[PDB]
Amino acid sequence: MNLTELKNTPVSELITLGENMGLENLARMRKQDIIFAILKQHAKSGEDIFGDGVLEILQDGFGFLRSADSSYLAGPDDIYVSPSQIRRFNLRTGDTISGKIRPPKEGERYFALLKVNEVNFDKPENNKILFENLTPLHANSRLRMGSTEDLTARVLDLASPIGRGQRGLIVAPPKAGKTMLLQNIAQSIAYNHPDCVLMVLLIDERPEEVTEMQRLVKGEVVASTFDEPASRHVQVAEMVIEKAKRLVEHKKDVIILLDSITRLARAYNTVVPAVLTGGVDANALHRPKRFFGAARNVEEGGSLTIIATALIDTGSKMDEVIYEEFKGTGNMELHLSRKIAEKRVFPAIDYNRSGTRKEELLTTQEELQKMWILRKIIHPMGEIDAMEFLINKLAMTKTNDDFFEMMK
Amino acid sequence: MNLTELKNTPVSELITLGENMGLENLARMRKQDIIFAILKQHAKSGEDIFGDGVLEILQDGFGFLRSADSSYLAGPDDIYVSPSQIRRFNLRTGDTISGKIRPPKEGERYFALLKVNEVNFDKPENNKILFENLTPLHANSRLRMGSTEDLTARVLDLASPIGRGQRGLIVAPPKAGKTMLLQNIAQSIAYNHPDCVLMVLLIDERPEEVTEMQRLVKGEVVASTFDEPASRHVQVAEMVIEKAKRLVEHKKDVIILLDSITRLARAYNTVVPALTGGVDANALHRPKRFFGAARNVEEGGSLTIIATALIDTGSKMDEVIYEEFKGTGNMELHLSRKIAEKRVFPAIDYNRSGTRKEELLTTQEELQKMWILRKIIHPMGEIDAMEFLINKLAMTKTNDDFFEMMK
Repeated sequence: MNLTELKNTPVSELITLGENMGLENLARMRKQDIIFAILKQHAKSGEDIFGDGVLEILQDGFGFLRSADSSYLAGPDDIYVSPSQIRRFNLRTGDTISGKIRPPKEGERYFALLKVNEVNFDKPENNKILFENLTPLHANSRLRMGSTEDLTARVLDLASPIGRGQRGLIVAPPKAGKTMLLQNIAQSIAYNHPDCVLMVLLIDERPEEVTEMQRLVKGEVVASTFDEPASRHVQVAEMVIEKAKRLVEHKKDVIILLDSITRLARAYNTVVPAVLTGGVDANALHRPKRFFGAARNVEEGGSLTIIATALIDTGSKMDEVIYEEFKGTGNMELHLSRKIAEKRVFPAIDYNRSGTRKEELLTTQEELQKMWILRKIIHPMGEIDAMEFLINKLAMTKTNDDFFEMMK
Repeated sequence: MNLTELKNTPVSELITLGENMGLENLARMRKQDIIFAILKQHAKSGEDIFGDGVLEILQDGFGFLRSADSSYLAGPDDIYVSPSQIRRFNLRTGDTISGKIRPPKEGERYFALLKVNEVNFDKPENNKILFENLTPLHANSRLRMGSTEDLTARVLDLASPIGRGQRGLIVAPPKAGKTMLLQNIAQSIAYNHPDCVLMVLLIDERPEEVTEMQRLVKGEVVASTFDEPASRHVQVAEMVIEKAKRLVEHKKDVIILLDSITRLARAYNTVVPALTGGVDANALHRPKRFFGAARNVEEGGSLTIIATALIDTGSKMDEVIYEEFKGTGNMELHLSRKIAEKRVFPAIDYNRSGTRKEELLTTQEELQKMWILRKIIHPMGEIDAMEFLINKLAMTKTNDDFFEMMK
């Protein structure tokens, strides 16, 4: 029928749909093979089968539209794209392609891209590269964040203002509420900034954790699991980052929530051809540094913002090295405290250690001053005292109300 | 059309430019690829293709004139330079070369240097190497630094004078406005010292930070970013210093502002054939070489370098690196997080800054005047001392302060 919509339907529903086309039980096949079976069998109707996907040009010259719902895991129901088709449109990997598709003829292995309708959500023949846009100081247009969840959005909004195009780093030790923190931001963004394109990208995740994130986030959730090869971790991050740059080349504001730059860097360490610094090849740290390095606010419009957690206190040398190597790359950083989290104060933020560069570019003169006053007062305070002090006081109400009335 | 004018034009403009020449749309290719296309299609006529670049001579004997607007990153529209050209003119890497360029003959990859017009800004057949020029202190001939921004420059000017030839170290903890300082310093060099060649070298930087600087400096701003490799950090750096020597080699005053000598040092540490805290003794050699180059050249010209040394990064190596540079310098500016945390902006902790042979950079009148100031702040603590200096400077400018304030 319509490719994307099929892959978005529960397996069971697909099997019944499959049986009901006289296709003998294939309940024991992978969702994907089923989808393929259902396409090939529903090739009694020219002009119907639509297809969409993100393009990965393989070096032979041809590519594949791959789908975001399998976290771009190459599969039988990917859609071949011809080298000519790539040259006629100036296609480039990362490109989001829609159109019509056609069953393989005698001798092929894949449905093929028959007609290009949309490229990047724009006219297939209508755009200059990420690599050449002037990178202003990620900070003109803020992204602000009566419940308790809002407590995080709110503590966060005082410690570490994020702006369209920030390169943020959440430094988190284990069991320090980093996921909730991430989800809180994903929620904050969906609800406050629908205009921004949201992608959450999960690197070496526990499978169940994926389905959870997958269910809360309004936006693209691509993940790979500790199940899968480093290659596969690398595949996922590469495809995402590229789609990302295409969207930006169109003046869109994309946002990537990267869970675990550090795990990504672990991947590149084992996929990159072998100078050691504590386990990690220096040469490896390149591609990651690239990935984060892309975050930027574009002068001609659009924004690529990236927030990535960096794991710490895991008692692994390499995790520690990777952190040190990113120290300074970012322009917003938010520290989580094991201490605060051992004690159960939840937004677990180290206000004294977090903050962003060029805040003045992301706040009003009124806001900063107010922030600066709050800061004067939290400096001497201890990690834990500092969070509690800020919550009990935020507990009064909202954010402006907080201060305006606190001044008595 | 004109290579370098071609390099200094905005992509969109180059796009509309190439499209006119009936070039089928290129927006999707790299600034340098677009430039090459535009150059290729401009294959007719023949005497209207001029090139310039800094020369990099690879060991195989040949070289490329590489472009400063790319921070000398090997790319397509690099110009090929032949051994025979290298040898007929006794060219050396660093050498800034101008002339006509010809497209690639079929089988070739690059436009080629057709005719050498100018070398290092001089007649191609017109200099003793930097490495054998007498190296005075440079205490001689000073580089001095109405509105509130001069407060920085004027504090700098009393705390730690800089001379044509200084080998200054700026010691900077994080968030102590070490960048503003640099930008201040550069602005002060452009307005006051237009005659001196200004080179701003950014080592391991954030892209956005690069484009800021590139937009304030009046001079050459060469930068590698953190997405590039150690090799590239090293490259940019080594290409910069050489271009500086060849220019001192012609009696010019050159000032390099080096943001993080310490990053440069990280670069060398990974790139160098393989410890004291993660850092191999052997690596620092070149960094020191680079820093070591600063000098007032007796036979004319001078190479001055001011570099930041990052500190309090909680990184062992950053720490050992600063260690290894102590005493290599002849001016230092210390920045203090304290003064910073309290929103004072100059940062400089007076009592720990200073330059050597001040007497050579300062008339006897002024020297004494500074000694008194010094006697007075000495007991004061950091914060105090800056705040004291900023109120008392805020009343006026340079000389016109001391006079009256004394009675």
